Order: sequence, then C-alpha cells, then structure tokens
Amino acid sequence: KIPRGNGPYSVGCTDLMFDHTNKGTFLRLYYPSQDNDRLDTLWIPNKEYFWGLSKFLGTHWLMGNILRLLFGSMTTPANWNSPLRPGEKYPLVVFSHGLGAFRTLYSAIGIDLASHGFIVAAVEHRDRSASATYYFKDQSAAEIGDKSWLYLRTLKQEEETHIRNEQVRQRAKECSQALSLILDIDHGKPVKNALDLKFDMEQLKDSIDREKIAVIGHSFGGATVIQTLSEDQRFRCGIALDAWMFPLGDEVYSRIPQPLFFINSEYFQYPANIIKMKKCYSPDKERKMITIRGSVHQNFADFTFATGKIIGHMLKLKGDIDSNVAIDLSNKASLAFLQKHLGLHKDFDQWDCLIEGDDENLIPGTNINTT
Ligand SMILES: O=C(c1cccc(F)c1)N1CC=CC1
Ligand SMILES: [Cl-]
Ligand SMILES: [Cl-]
Ligand SMILES: [Mg+2]
Repeated sequence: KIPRGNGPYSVGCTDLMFDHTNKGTFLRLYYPSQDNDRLDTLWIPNKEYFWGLSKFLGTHWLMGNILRLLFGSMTTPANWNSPLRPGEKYPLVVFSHGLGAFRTLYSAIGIDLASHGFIVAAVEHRDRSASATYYFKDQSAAEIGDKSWLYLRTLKQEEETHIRNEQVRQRAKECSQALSLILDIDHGKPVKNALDLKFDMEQLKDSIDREKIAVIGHSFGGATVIQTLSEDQRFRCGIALDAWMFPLGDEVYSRIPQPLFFINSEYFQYPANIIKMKKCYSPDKERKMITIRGSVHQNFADFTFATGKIIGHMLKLKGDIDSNVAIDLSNKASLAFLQKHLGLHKDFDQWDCLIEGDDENLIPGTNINTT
C-alpha cells in the first residue's frame, strides 16, 4: 500500500489534459478534497503504461502483460474526482517525474502534500523520457477517445549529452506551461478538459495562492527543477529529490536565484553528480542538502510501496531503511522548506531540524567525498 497523507485534509485526485495535442499540458492533480467517500484512484490507469515499463526495463513487451496482471488493479488512497475543499487559497507545487516514469508514480508525495493543504500538479512529460504517454492527433480523435501513444526513446551513447539536454529544456517548458494552465484556470478561463471526467475545472477558480508556487521533482525531475527555476521566476523555490544532474547545460548553474533544497538517497549519489550540485552554490544563494541513511534512488517513487521487503531490496525498490520512514523524512523536510521559502502560516516549521539533517536517519549534506 501507498501511504495515506499525514496531514489534516482529505485528498482528491483527477487528470487534466489541455490542449489535446502532443504540445498540450497533461497532468495528474492532487488536491485538498471536500469529501472522503469516493472510489480510490487507479494507480497505473492504462495497459500501455505497462508496455512502456516493460520496454524501459529492457524486457519483451509480454512482461508488460505480467506487470499489468500484478499491478493493473492497484489503487492509491486519493478520492477520485472528489470536489475541491472550498473556502481557502492553496499553494501550488508542480511535480516532475524521473526517466521511465510518468505522472501517476509519485502519488505517495502528491497525496502527502495535498493532505497538508497543497494543490499538486504532477506533469506527464512528452519529451520521450516517460515510459509511455498519450495525446490525441486532432479534435476528432480527442472526441472519440482515440489515443496516440508515445513510448520511451532509447539513446545511442553519441546522442546522450545533446538529447538529454534537449529533453530537460522541454521538461522545463512543460512545467512552465502547466503553471500557466493552472493560473488561467484560477482566474476562471473556460478550459475544456480533453479527458471526459466528472471533475468541473470551474471549482479551481479563486483557489490558488498565486504567489506561493514551487517546483519539485525526482531524478530527471530533479534536473527539471533546476532548469525550470533558472527559466521561470514565477517558481519561488525548488526541491530536487535525488537529482540526476547530467542533462543540465553549463549555463544553468550560476542562474538559479531561488532557494533550492537537495534531498538525496545514500546509495544513488556519486562524485560527478555531487560536483554538479555544488556548482549550484553561491554565498548569496539559499542552498540545503540532506541524505537519507540506508536509502536507494527508488525510495522517492511509489514502486517502493508496490512489493514486499525481500523482492523490494532485490529489485532496488527498497533500501535498508523502511520505505514509510524514508518518505516521511523526505515529505516533512520538504514541508518545512516550503513553509520557509513560500512564507506559509502553517505548523511545518516543527520539521526545521530535518532541513539541517538533524535526525538519526539523516546525514547533513552528503556522504560523498569529492576531490
Ligand atoms: O526502477 C524502476 C522499476 C520499477 C519496477 C520494477 C523494476 F525492476 C524497476 N522504475 C520503473 C520506472 C522508473 C523506475
Ligand atoms: Cl540506488
Ligand atoms: Cl563519479
Ligand atoms: Mg520562462
């Protein structure tokens, strides 16, 4: 089971695609909900995501059918299409997924943030970094629900530097576009969701605390945080969860005026990656870094909750640390950082000491030695 949120608000979930094209926005929204008696949200909602996962894992696409048998009915504890909780403006997080992932795979994070009074927009990237994604070729195809699928691109070693950089820039543009979509919905701009879902987007009018915007992401999504900050000042701070720094251009490092928090796993990180994080530092800039003891790269994603301990440790989905323990530290330290740099009037400063890595399961800074 994916954990329920720790905060006082019930959580709703819906999907939004606007426009319907491969250049439109596609996001999964998590939000404080009025009601708590809706059906739970289906975790991986289409067979083609399992096909995509199988391709990303380097197996026959019939392994996709096996993944679908094992995981196709799994839900996540968010109330599907629940009405938005009225009478309060919510801060906004835009969330960026890792390589081989897609919008639905970081619900443990999105649900927890929503349970504390955030609206969370988990973008699905169309840069061919997702295992799978879909869109509609035109207006007619969207009407009848005729989906065109786009699968993960495999690169030759010669393509690595250039294509990863083109992708992180598209990813940043996609984060900015998702922000502008939500801000126009907050105004009251009519938007026809290309998905025919029973969630009226009119509810989101006057619901966003328009100054209180952050960008969060894991791995490739962590590089997306940094690219997005350097290009879009509407984002006030960023949290990079075990960032994979390789995609970033040389130019970005000196160009991030916003506060930036690095939350790392113990076992993923390596000197070339840490050196790149340290290039983001300057005396005039707010930077924090903590490492979760006993954690692996996939501790930030929902697949850490999808299996048992033995199989989990084997497939590097789990580390030596308990998965609920690790995600609680990452989510609580995130909340304290967001309260500080968004200026929230909540009680998230109870976790200020986790920003400094002051906990038995935290390392301040990094365990990685560089030069
Ligand atoms: O690490 C995994 C993963 C998921 C299931 C089984 C597995 F062996 C590995 N991910 C899939 C998408 C992104 C990362
Ligand atoms: Cl790892
Ligand atoms: Cl290295
Ligand atoms: Mg911009």
